[PDB]
Amino acid sequence: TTLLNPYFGEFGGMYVPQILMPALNQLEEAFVSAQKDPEFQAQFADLLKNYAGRPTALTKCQNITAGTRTTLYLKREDLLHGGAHKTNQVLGQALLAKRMGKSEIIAETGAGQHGVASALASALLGLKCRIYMGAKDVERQSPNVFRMRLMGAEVIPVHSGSATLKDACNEALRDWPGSYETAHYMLGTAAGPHPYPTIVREFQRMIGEETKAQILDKEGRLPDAVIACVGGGSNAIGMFADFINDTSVGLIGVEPGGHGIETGEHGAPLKHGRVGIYFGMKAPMMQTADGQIEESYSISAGLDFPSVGPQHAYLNSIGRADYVSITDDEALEAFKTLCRHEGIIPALESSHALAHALKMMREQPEKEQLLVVNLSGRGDKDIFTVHDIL
Amino acid sequence: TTLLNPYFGEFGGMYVPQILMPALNQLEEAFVSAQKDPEFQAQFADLLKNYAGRPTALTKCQNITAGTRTTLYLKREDLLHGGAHKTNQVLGQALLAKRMGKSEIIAETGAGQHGVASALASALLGLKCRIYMGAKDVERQSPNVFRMRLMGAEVIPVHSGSATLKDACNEALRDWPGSYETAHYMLGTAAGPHPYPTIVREFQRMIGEETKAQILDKEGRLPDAVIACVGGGSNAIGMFADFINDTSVGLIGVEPGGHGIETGEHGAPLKHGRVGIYFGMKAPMMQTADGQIEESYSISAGLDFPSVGPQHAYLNSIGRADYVSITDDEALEAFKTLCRHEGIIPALESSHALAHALKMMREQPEKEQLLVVNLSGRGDKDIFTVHDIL
Amino acid sequence: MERYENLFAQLNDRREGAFVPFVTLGDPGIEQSLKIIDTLIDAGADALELGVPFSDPLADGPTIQNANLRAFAAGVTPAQCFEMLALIREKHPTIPIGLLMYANLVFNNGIDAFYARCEQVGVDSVLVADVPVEESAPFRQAALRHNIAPIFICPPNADDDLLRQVASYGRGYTYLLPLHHLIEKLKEYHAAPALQGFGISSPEQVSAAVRAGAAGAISGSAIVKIIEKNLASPKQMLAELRSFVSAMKAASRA
Amino acid sequence: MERYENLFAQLNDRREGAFVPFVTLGDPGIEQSLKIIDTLIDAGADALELGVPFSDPLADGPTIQNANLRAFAAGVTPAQCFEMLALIREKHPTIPIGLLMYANLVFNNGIDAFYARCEQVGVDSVLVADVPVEESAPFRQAALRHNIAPIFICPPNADDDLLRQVASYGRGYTYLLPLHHLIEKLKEYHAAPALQGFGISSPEQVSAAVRAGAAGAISGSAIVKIIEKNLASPKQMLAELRSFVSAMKAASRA
Ligand SMILES: *Cc1c(COP(=O)(O)O)cnc(C)c1O
Ligand SMILES: *Cc1c(COP(=O)(O)O)cnc(C)c1O
Ligand code: NA
Ligand code: NA
Repeated sequence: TTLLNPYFGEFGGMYVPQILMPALNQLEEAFVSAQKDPEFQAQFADLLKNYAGRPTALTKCQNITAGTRTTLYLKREDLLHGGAHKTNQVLGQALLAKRMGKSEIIAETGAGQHGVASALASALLGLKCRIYMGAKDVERQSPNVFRMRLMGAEVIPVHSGSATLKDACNEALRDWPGSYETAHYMLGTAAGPHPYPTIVREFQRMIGEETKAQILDKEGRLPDAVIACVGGGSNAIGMFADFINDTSVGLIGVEPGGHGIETGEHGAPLKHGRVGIYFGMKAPMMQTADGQIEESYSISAGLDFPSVGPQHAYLNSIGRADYVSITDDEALEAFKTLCRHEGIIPALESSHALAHALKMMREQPEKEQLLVVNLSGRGDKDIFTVHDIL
Repeated sequence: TTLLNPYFGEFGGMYVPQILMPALNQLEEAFVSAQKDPEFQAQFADLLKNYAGRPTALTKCQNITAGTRTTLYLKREDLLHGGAHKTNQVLGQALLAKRMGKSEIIAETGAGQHGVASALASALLGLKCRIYMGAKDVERQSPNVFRMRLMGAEVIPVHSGSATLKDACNEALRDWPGSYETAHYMLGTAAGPHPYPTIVREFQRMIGEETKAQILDKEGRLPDAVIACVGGGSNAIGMFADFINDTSVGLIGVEPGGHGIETGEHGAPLKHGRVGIYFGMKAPMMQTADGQIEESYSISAGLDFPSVGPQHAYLNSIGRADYVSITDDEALEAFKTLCRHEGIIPALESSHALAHALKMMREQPEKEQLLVVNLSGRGDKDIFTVHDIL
Repeated sequence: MERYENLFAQLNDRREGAFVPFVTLGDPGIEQSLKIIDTLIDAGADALELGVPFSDPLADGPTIQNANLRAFAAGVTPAQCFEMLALIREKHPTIPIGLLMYANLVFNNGIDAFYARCEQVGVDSVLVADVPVEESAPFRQAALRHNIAPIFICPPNADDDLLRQVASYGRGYTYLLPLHHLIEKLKEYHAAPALQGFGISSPEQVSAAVRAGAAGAISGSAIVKIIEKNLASPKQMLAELRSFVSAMKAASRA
Repeated sequence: MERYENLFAQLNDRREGAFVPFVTLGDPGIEQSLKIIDTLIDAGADALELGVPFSDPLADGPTIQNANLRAFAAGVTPAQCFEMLALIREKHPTIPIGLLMYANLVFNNGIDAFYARCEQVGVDSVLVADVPVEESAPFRQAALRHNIAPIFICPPNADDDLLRQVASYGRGYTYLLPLHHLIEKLKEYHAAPALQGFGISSPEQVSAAVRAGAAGAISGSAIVKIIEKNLASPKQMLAELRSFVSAMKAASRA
């Protein structure tokens, strides 16, 4: 029994061991209750405005587009507190954990930005936060590991399987059945078992709501297409949700194509993998031919989640959004173009979204088109990766 | 002859070689003209809102203050584009250089944040930017040097004298007499020859104007004291200016006390140095007993300018603001308290301001007091200095 | 399913509990695992519960996770596992054989296809670790079309609706994770007989499970720690697994 | 001031320009600098313009900046410089001696105090490099109370108000940075006689300065490059400075 539907056409579900069903049902109950509670809605709004710094700007990029009939805006989740959009939905899930009377947070992290997010929200809101991070990723993400510790969180390295993000997601799912009476699992994307894909969409949907009011204000009409990178799907489904019922607006998600699709070293399971059941849900996965789960490759460490949210797989299957890919060198090019022509250093995750917009403009430079790219975070943290490559 | 007064009581002036007076008079003319020009005012406002992300939040820190009768807000210039408040006045001076028909920008930088600022503003606004940085500082600020280059700027190392910030300020003043017909000198603090202390105050004064409207809104009355760190004086005079005529509001500036005043290794020339004439102005300097200029020491690289703005020296001499100091370990303590209790990593420059507020609360914990600290930037860039010390 | 009905009827004629060890197929290699399993059986295991190595075992603890690591270090795949099973069965026609599967491995190439391959090699039941009763319909239905028992865990705080579905939907045995109450409810709802699992790691828990009214006990990971401990002497590993299983089974006797 | 009035009157009786070299006091050490200066004088310098090392010479180019570096590598201070000056003067009673100062060094211990110390050791003029006419009042006034000439630069695009203030406010000479027009204006306003500075680095510019109507020429940094080049042989450094100065001064003659 559930109160809301766990599936998006065939994708989604609750594929977890039986002993975790009460945790999910309790969390779905609490969330439905909070979404009807105006004191909750005011509490959330106020941290997002006076703590996180919403709304965030929508910036027109006129130097980029000169000489073409593309007008491009960038929605500036890189100016949110912590540097990426992941801060909006951790403040919401922290407040839901306090609503349920919980005092502790579990979270998983790959490149470490969800760990940083979840540690800041726990510090501000008085929760004791422990974070699982695969050991290969802790070794390569020192700056992130130390920010999480500065902010009070316990960082636990995970050495099993591949010692990367899927392995810490397994370790979070091992802990929570013994601790759910007092700890909340703050899952860090729009994926995993129901009700997480719903919760995280609804706690990110203000990116798209602010984009609509800001574009109407500045251009008097909605975008031709709104473009977002897709690692597990939260910043993309947060920009798309308010525009799904506006059928003229294109929704385009961009997966990492790594070294190239045809190399097999990429991260694009929505268009290039195969549906499987893992982490709680039925959705496209990076997996071997006999069913073992594999890792996603990108130059961008944040696009490492080896599946995708099930609402993305559903909106692709009915054709209301389209999904493409962008390779490592396409992303690196767009990150350099943006620094030198607009003074904005973007995250190499976001760079994937901007690359695809730059190809939509450059292949057909006299097509009139109004594009928004979700600039999901800033790119201070990439400047030495982009240093050493070049 | 000038149109506005170059002095603040005895401090200030135009102590530059004669061949640079026409550059300063031209710049003062242009600025007076722009401050009366509503199309200029709209142009500035719009980049600060849709590019830089104004207004910035004013966040209440309730975990910090618990158990005392201090209420503390932090004005969140750390959420501005680029990470520190220096972005507001570079967008204004870039627009003034375009008003005068110039196509090129000169700037000086120490720890490199003014260089990063000035490179982003030049990229966005189509100016060719070259930056002087003393060679010891380029060697220790790689991440900053590469951001400036990613953004298109020419970074020129300066090997003369001490090869730090005073030496690049000398090199900027050498270049500008040969190039002022087409290049603007974008000075990076509220100091130097007139009209820079005036211009930079007026292009930072929105920090204090937004603080007043935001505090009135949230508490119904003005602060007891507003507290800001003082390296050369721009973020402090930008928070103080709108409150100078509100005589109940305390204005407190905090200089770096380094290893301790009594060690002599600090950066507090306003309370601990001696008036001299250098960089264009008469103001308190770090200098030897026979008049040679010396460097300012702090654990925070940004509080390195070895003098202070002349409006600070004037407001101290008439007692309308008070100035104090905070040592390296006081700053480091406040940077850790803020990360772990509020989820905010502050710049170690800002940490100096927060340290002094934390002592105003902890020495007299039942004194009712409403404090605002200007959190002039974020502290991602300090996490390894704060790593290795501890 | 038949083979468990026969087994529990035989045990009940003897007033005896069942003792069911778990191990991972191919740990620590295929030929070594074939001999550990012939050892568990010759020492008195009443049925086997066997694991197929899967990359992300999000419902297993450290002991098992390290079992899969050893099995993958030896190259073990699901295909190799089905070969293994057909040999076990050919060698031992009556002992019930269950699998402990992750969902992806069953859904991979088609869930009906999976249950038909278990029915061809002679598996008698399948517990899928990450499919709860709420998502189990296609799994149960396909197990049942191929004469395979779908097994479900009855967790420790199982509320009454969960009791009734686990009783209705499972066959073979109930994997049972106050006890005397869980157990009496399952019998009331006519559930498959209950095996106590988890922590069964010495003789006295076997005995106490039977005395609470369960049909038997499952040793979820103690057999695995004996392999892990004896990796350097295959012969000593067999001996200590014979000793341990002999005593657990001694304890189920009346 | 007296000594420059006497000098220009003498030069004019000879229809001759002045040649004025610059050097930094103590470059590359005190005893070496004393001998370079006795060399400039014996080779024919008509007056000297001398620099006191200052940490931040924001109106000097590379050659001079490196002169101050060598002087500070030898420990040179303003105090040592005033000792130096008193010796130069005691040895040479008529040659005019000017200083090139940064403001801080004059304002340090009291601007009146500075001009009284120059008047005690026998300096005749002071140009302060970063004080423009708009900020010069306390400097000029104090120079003038102590019989010291305040010298000002007349920059190349000097507008007419600047011409008139530089003429009114300077004494000794005008440091002149179309030429024939700047020069005729300065004479119209009765300014101190003009020395062409900057780039005076070979004989023909001396000659041309005098022929444009200037009273003389100043070699702002060519003497300094000859030190820099000969640091490894003090004796060769003297010779080449004698050769160069002899020819510059030859060129001012009629
Ligand atoms: C993590 C991250 C992403 C990827 O996760 P989604 O859930 O797909 O949004 C994208 N951009 C940034 C800046 C990130 O930190
Ligand atoms: C540079 C800097 C300061 C110091 O300069 P001011 O002119 O005194 O404001 C302070 N905070 C930050 C974050 C800086 O980058
Ligand atoms: Na993905
Ligand atoms: Na200072």
